Amino acid sequence: PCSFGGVSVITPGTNTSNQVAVLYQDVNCNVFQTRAGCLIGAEHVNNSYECDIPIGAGICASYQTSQSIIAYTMSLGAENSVAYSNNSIAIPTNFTISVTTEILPVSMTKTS
Amino acid sequence: SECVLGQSKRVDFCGKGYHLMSFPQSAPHGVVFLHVTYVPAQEKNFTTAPAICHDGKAHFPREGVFVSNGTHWFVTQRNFYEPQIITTDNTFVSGNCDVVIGIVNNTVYDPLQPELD
Amino acid sequence: PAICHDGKAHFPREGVFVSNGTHWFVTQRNFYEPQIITTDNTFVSGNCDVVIGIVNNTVYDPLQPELD
Amino acid sequence: VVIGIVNNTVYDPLQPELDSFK
Amino acid sequence: VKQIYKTPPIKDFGGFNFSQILPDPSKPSKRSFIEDLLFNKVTCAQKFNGLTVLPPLLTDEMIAQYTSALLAGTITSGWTFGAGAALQIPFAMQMAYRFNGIGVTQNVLYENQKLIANQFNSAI
Repeated sequence: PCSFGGVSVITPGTNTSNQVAVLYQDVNCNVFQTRAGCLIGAEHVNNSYECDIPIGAGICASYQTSQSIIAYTMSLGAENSVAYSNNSIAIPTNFTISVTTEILPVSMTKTS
Repeated sequence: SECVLGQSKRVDFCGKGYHLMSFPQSAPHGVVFLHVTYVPAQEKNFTTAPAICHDGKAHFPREGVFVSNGTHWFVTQRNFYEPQIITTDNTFVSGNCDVVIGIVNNTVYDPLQPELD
Repeated sequence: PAICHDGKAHFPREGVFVSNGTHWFVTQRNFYEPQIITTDNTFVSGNCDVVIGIVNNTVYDPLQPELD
Repeated sequence: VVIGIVNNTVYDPLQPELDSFK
Repeated sequence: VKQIYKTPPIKDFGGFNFSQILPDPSKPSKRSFIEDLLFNKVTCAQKFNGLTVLPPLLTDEMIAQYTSALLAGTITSGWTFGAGAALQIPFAMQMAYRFNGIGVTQNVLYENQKLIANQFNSAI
């Protein structure tokens, strides 16, 4: 069989713009190819950004600089860690009370 | 019943950080939890001793950690920095030093030394 | 239980009074540390009887020497 | 620096020692 | 982490080796030998009328240094990176700090360390 078809559409949002991006999932085909599939309507870079919209296979895209859609290998973090010593640490000295927020769903409507 | 009632021990189960306390609020079909966590911000480095093999004789903390600026030695506790002077009341005993190699030499304070005079 | 120096007993602060059979120490249940038992690891609240089965020991007097 | 402090005396085990140990 | 944390460029290890968590560059993702081993042993014609298997939000390539971002957390503050500021805080008194509640003391580590760091490298 030939028409092995799964067709996907990408937009940053109606309220932002109207230029779009089209994802084809299953063809060894601007055009950029992923293991998730064959993508048209964005630009690949070497940069590093958080994910906004998942694509598949470790690809995400966003809307940057005029401005257009760029997809990319999705970033993972910046760089430094512990300067280890075999004989050191400090305390954390000054502190900060903070408040986060968590939400849980209680109940839906008892419809008969 | 484990964040609002009671003071738990369960991180990522009563918000984000060491759980202090919890304020619940009603919501349309929902429950909303506020959270109070003790998450400190500002730190340094510090420098330790191995111990104080004081009289040929080692020394252990009770509940915290020995450190120094580099000259003056300080006993302090795990999460907030109140440097104090290493007393005998911050140490116990259990048996000889140098089957544990790797100690350093120092003194411990002992408050009797002015008292009878 | 206790070191009984001055008619008053020297108590488990948060160690507890251990021994090999001849000489005496005061340990926790976790790791290993020599000292000299002095007046400021020891403290009193009265005589040497009310808890069951006490033992005997003196407390050293480290401000007796340095006046001579 | 602390609010709500009251003002009292603290007992010492060591104060009945100097009268005993003379 | 509320801040996109980090991973060290200097392998100043000398008694430990912080290089099975903090990744080798041998693989195209940030997944080295240890992470080549907890994924690669997690072992179409179906889709002729629509039925796939959805992928969740974070697939295989943000968390192989977001777990360095927590490795730039849980030793770099101990806990306190998470809801605010963080800079360097070391480990081998953190190899005594949280041990300052376990009933045992600080310099159970420090002194026979050059055996015990090897034994904690025998815990590697």
